[PDB]
Amino acid sequence: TPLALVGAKVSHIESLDYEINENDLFKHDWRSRSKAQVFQYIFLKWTLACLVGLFTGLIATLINLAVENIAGYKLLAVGYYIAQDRFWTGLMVFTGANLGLTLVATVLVVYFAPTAAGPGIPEIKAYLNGIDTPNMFGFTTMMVKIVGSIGAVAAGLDLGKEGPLVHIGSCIASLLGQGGPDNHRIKWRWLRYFNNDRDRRDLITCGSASGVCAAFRSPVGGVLFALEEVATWWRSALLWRTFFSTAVVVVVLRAFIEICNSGKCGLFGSGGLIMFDVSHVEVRYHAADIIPVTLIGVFGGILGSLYNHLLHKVLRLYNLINQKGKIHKVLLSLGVSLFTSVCLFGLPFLAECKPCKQFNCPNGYYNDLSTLLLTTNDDAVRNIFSSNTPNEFGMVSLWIFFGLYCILGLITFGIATPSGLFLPIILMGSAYGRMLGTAMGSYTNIDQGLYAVLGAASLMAGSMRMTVSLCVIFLELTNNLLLLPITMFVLLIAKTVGDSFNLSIYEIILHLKGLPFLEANPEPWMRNLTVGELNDAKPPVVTLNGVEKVANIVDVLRNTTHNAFPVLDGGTELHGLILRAHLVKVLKKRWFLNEKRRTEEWEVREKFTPVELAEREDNFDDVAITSSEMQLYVDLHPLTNTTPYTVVQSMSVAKALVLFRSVGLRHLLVVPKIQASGMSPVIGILTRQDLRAYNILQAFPHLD
Amino acid sequence: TPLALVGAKVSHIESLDYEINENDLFKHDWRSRSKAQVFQYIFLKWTLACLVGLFTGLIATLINLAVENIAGYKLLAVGYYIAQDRFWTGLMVFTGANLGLTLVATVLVVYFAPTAAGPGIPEIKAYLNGIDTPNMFGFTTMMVKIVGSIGAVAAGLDLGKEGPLVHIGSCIASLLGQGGPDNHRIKWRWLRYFNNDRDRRDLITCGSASGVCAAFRSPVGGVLFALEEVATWWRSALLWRTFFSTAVVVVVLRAFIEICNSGKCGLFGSGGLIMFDVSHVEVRYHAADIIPVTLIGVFGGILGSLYNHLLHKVLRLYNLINQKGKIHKVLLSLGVSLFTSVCLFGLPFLAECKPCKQFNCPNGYYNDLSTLLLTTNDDAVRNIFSSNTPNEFGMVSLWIFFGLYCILGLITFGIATPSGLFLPIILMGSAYGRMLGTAMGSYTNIDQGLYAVLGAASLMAGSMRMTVSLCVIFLELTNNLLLLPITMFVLLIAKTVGDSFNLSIYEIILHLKGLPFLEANPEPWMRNLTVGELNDAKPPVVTLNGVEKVANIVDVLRNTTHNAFPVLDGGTELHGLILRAHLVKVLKKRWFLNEKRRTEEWEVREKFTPVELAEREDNFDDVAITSSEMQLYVDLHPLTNTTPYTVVQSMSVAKALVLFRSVGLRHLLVVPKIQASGMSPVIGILTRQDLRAYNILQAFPHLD
Ligand SMILES: CCCCCCCC(=O)OC[C@H](COP(=O)(O)O[C@@H]1[C@H](O)[C@H](O)[C@@H](OP(=O)(O)O)[C@H](OP(=O)(O)O)[C@H]1O)OC(=O)CCCCCCC
Ligand SMILES: CCCCCCCC(=O)OC[C@H](COP(=O)(O)O[C@@H]1[C@H](O)[C@H](O)[C@@H](OP(=O)(O)O)[C@H](OP(=O)(O)O)[C@H]1O)OC(=O)CCCCCCC
Ligand SMILES: Nc1ncnc2c1ncn2[C@@H]1O[C@H](COP(=O)(O)OP(=O)(O)OP(=O)(O)O)[C@@H](O)[C@H]1O
Ligand SMILES: Nc1ncnc2c1ncn2[C@@H]1O[C@H](COP(=O)(O)OP(=O)(O)OP(=O)(O)O)[C@@H](O)[C@H]1O
Ligand SMILES: [Cl-]
Ligand SMILES: [Cl-]
Ligand SMILES: [Cl-]
Ligand SMILES: [Cl-]
Ligand SMILES: [Cl-]
Ligand SMILES: [Cl-]
Ligand SMILES: [Mg+2]
Ligand SMILES: [Mg+2]
Repeated sequence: TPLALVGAKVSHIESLDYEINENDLFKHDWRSRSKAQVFQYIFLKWTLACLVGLFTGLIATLINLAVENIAGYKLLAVGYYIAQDRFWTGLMVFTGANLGLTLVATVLVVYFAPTAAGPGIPEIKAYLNGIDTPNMFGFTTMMVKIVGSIGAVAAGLDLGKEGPLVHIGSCIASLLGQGGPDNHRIKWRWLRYFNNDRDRRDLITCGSASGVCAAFRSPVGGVLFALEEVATWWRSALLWRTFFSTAVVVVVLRAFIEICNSGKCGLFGSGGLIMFDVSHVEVRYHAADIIPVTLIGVFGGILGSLYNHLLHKVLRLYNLINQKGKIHKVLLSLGVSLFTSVCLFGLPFLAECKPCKQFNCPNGYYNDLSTLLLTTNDDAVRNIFSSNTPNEFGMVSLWIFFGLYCILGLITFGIATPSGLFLPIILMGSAYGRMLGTAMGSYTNIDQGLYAVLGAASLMAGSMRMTVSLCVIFLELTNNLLLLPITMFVLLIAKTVGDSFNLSIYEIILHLKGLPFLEANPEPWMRNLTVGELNDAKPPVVTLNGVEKVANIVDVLRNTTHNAFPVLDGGTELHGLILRAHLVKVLKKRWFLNEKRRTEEWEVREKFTPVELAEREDNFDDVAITSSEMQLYVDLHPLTNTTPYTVVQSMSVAKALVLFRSVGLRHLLVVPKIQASGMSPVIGILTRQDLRAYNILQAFPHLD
Repeated sequence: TPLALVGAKVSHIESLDYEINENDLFKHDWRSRSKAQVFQYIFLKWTLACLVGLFTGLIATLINLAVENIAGYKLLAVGYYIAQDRFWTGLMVFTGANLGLTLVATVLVVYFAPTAAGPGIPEIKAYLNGIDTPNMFGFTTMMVKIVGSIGAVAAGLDLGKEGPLVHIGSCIASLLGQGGPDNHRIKWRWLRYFNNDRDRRDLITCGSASGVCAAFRSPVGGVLFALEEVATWWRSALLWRTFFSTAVVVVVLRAFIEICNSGKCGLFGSGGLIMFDVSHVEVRYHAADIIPVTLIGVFGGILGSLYNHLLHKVLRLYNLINQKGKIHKVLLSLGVSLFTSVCLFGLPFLAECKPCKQFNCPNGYYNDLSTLLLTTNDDAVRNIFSSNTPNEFGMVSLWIFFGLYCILGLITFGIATPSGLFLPIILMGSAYGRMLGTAMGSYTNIDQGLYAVLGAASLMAGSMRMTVSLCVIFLELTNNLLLLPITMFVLLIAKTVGDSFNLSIYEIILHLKGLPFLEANPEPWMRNLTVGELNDAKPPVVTLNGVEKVANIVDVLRNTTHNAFPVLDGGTELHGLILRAHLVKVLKKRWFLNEKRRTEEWEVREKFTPVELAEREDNFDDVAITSSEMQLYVDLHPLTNTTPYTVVQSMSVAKALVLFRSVGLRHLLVVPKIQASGMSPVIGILTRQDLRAYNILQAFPHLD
């Protein structure tokens, strides 16, 4: 089924073309170019990687600067009325401003760019696997994701800018490889080297890693994020261009931190999670700390699996509300923001007052819950992470904080709004961490702010099951490399306890959206099934001849939806594989022949250049062919990929899947091993759909 | 040619078996085991990864503790005679002790374990590529590498323990997967899961990464070292076991630093390069520092390429001296240690005395050259790296230090001794760094110890061309994550200038040794040559039948050196591929048949278990078959790999090499695309030798 979910939009799903056509007409290998053209490609490779890091760091500062200025002046308006002891007018100002900011973010998503809803990371993970996710990296998708995240984080919703920044950096990288938006591209001739799926995969890998770095000021952990979780294929040359892009981001981030520390960015200059200045120094290896630190890792895998189980149920319910229309998506976002505003305002009435933010109880008494609930989310993280504050938060007020963001983490992820998953899990993980550090009390020497850092890392390993990128991200946030063995100890337990119950949250969202992700290892029942038994449960192969009539090319373009056709002669010779995108091009160019001649090498080079062969902005329904041209002939030999990858009929599905994913294929031919004369030289085409364990188990149900 | 160099030993070279036989008789997939046996394999996977990190960290402390105790008391004996103003007796004590320590290290190498010479990193890089390097991970190779490194670093030679520790950790991992030495293995039944080349590749990857971590106390940079440089194949599950092993190493290293800081390890307790306690704090971005920092990167690529050019010439000369016999290897090591001792002692006589180590000039005057030359190498690094010492070393004495270790770096690498390449390059790189920082003088605010750190990183990127692992190694040495953009700036220039002249030093050593390393990308002339043209320049394929006579099996075992044979019938059916190691097993078991029957499924399971099918300690010359058994029959069907990877005759050599390296193959069948009856179903076998650009360019010379 070529139908899946992209963002919040049901769409048509194809695959990407990573395979190289080795004909010199196409010029797919950059090593076959001139010596001057290689230096142009190398210089533009490293200029694009610098501009990706420069623009991701510049946009992340502007999102950081606008959110705390909108939410900073919004709390002054609510603070203006609570000083006059008017709590009922301060509630409506707080709820009304949060409803208007959520309305701006959610109307831009549903009515202008529905793929800008969510974090966008499970669709970049699908795109770098080879799945052509449409409307993902446009210019209007990026602008809605930027403005819809400023309106959502400043509205006090339980979400972060951490997730959307990974998609913004991937959108910047895709727009720089084309020369701008899709109908406003500059036609600079040097940009023709990047009009292929092999180079767009390299660009979006640097762009998604710059967004992880812009979210956490972590230039090493951003490269380890894309290497471990997001990207499928990797080499050491891509590893060094990616690491260059993330170091430009921390140059831009640290240069604008020095400016916004000198008070010239306003009175709300000093930003959020990247402005984290608490290093936990001289952690003391006391032997009685084995019991609480192991319980941090055990509770992170238990709560991380329970959060994955309940979010999988909430997102199934939200898919029913989303299919009721576009006005039902807007009411779901405003209903969450209404419930969030009355719970972030009404719940500090139930807290206790500790003796000397003053809220609802007179002077000499400050509210420990209004410190966390009535602030921004990135400032509430730094209060729980704070060191040398041994009993700043009571045990009762931390249970209310933990129980609220357990509820707000479930209902905010999935609304038609640019959402995130890092900051809801950090807020939920730091709450039970400092609860377990306060409950130990005097029987431990680990700081209670360090228990909150270890708790936020454990809930993220229990939910997302990434571990080596999470270690370096939490080491570059705290700026303490001596915290590695105690951080890696709780990521070990939380991933182990978490993997024993269910899958990661990114495998669940990829399964809910129906995106055909190809996993690295085959199932053990795939080794007992062969490729030739898989071709008997599917219709026969639609092939073309080497010199083909125009009416046969038009017939396979109207009556089928396949994108590759084997090229035969009709003993008979298998020439290779021609794509659908090249069959439309010869019908649009009208490179037609009178007789059944096979042309020469100079005939195709007058009609086609390597630039127009790489373009994909063609459509078959605009091509009008009369019956005078339906009897002519097209020579398909200069446009056929004459070296496709093949398997034999007795090859297993397990080893064909390993070949399909290691090389990065879209189509895999099946040739006969029977070796007889008068045989068809191709008996199957395998695609991504045929080699998925979800689809094989429905046409062969007796294998599980 | 199956002849190459392994360490300092000419040896026979085969490849490793990574491909899975999907017959259930072999049990190669661990997912097809019982649920109890999977938990035994998972527990023993993570126990072995903990024991690799525990034993690599324990051995690295003992090498650190023994070297500075031997060299510490040796300098007290030389210091005893220079206080009596007897410099001629202090010279003979210094030269005599250094000659005796070099003699112990070099006799153990030439006469007991000749593969323990050098760093061992270019042979682990070859082993993880699929090349079966013999005598590399034995128990007596590890013990010679441990003792031969204590005797060599304490003898004042220009080499480090950094390189040999990568080979020691790989030897620990290989011995733990077998249960001890090769003739002293414990027969614990749970260790049968690790008797394959897929699991030895995972073990040695963690062991080589623990050795990089034990050398630099860098648990992140050790994982990035194996990922970028050493290992060929990588997945995210191996990435998390490797990162667990390196964090056990820094637990053991930091626990024995706290003990050897309290004076209980002796008066020479505080060790070397892992005892580096100079963080360079508040680096100030002054705009006049663009000119000296760019010159640090430009000189690192120029001197790094010139060092690669001259070491390639010195190692060619040393191969002529090594082939003159075993006593010529011992004299080359003693001649280098004689030249090193008289230059580390005689050269501080030429230096100037700066006013108040006192050497050769009276009180009120200390020698700035005796501080660097007459100490250990790891203590001379910390003096140049030292901060807030603005003019401790004169310009004249630093030219003598730089010019000496340019000479000593060339002649010490290659002697029959466990050598290294990190510490000669760090000493050479920190010398010109502090020369360029002293020459700027007052016109810069970057510390001159930070110029030495940036110079040592630039010469290592100009020579070894690794960049992302070198960044994190130098960030975890200095313990300063804010030094990333200025460190990555000079690694960018030095790798760029270095790559414009020649190759890295590990590609040169791999080429000098003749090891058949398979590179990731094919050459552009490989796309114009097909696989079927490659099979016409080689002898025809030696095949066997499915039920084969014993005399035919003995004939291909005596008259050929091939390790796989296609299994046919003789229209005719291609069954698959049988290995040479399984043909020796049925001749040793004498599973012989009277008639030409094909056996059943229960007949082979009485003769062979999955444990004895995985063992490789068999030899054909001990197998004695009389002429009464030469007319019998062997059923080769239950031992044949029935799903091998195949290509067609019209596939190019470029795309066959990509399939060969992505999957990890040893043999690749070539099937006909001609599709005729009465044809042989196999027309070629491709191996690692056939797909090498060095070998294709000699049988097809008109392609370059
Ligand atoms: C301060 C800014 C510093 C940035 C500049 C830093 C530029 C820099 O660091 O790269 C150096 C450049 C290599 O560029 P780059 O690493 O991107 O190119 C890779 C390199 O060519 C590998 O050798 C290839 O692998 P292989 O051999 O086929 O196996 C790999 O092919 P593939 O794996 O992708 O298929 C290539 O991608 O080499 C030069 O000397 C060009 C001098 C012109 C440089 C002009 C740069 C403007
Ligand atoms: C403090 C010490 C902490 C160390 C313990 C930390 C142990 C730990 O962290 O791993 C958890 C373990 C996974 O073990 P591990 O990651 O090594 O195994 C990989 C995992 O199974 C992947 O799912 C596989 O990929 P895929 O699915 O096929 O695609 C991969 O196969 P392959 O790619 O290799 O072919 C496997 O290698 O999962 C459990 O719940 C077992 C509970 C028993 C654990 C008992 C451990 C003693
Ligand atoms: N040329 C062809 N002739 C016959 N069947 C085909 C052909 N190409 C693909 N198929 C089969 O049709 C089914 C649907 O595939 P689809 O038409 O989506 O191919 P595709 O669009 O080329 O593949 P993808 O969607 O991965 O790009 C698949 O199971 C595939 O095996
Ligand atoms: N069964 C076979 N029949 C004929 N030729 C073969 C066979 N196997 C390998 N060859 C060819 O013989 C040449 C030498 O190969 P060699 O005998 O070293 O194979 P091998 O030992 O199996 O391979 P490797 O050394 O990579 O393990 C190679 O070019 C290869 O293509
Ligand atoms: Cl998403
Ligand atoms: Cl987020
Ligand atoms: Cl996410
Ligand atoms: Cl070596
Ligand atoms: Cl070394
Ligand atoms: Cl080395
Ligand atoms: Mg399709
Ligand atoms: Mg061989």
